[PDB]
Amino acid sequence: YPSILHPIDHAFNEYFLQHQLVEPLNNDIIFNYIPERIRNDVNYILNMD
Amino acid sequence: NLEELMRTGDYAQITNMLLNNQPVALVGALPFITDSSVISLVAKLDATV
Amino acid sequence: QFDFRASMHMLTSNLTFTVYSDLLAFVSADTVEPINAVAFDNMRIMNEL
Repeated sequence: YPSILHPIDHAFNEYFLQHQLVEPLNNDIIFNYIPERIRNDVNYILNMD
Repeated sequence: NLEELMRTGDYAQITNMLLNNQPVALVGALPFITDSSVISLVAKLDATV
Repeated sequence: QFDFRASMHMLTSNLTFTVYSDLLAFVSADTVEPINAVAFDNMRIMNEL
């Protein structure tokens, strides 16, 4: 989008745009998020539905 | 073995075999429906259960 | 002084995404019956049955 900004305002907004904290999320990331010893425990059945 | 599947609750193998159309035999005391309809057999209802 | 050339920028971002917080909410977690729960050595936790 076009924008009109002072160079300092542009610096701040560009930094915010270029350094966002969000990252892609998939089932693999969620599965790895579970503790490994719980994923290897046969007493717990984990599914990605 | 259906008893082992029910005891452990891990449906990964059976789900993979059912999704991939891999011939298998589910072994264990099961109830069954006795269907005497020829049209039901032609419709292949036994494969839908 | 205000300069249009030095103030006009093209800000770039994504069109849309959804951010999630509870990753474990995406996990369907179940447990075996406690009678059949086993320890690290694959033997039942409690055997005096």
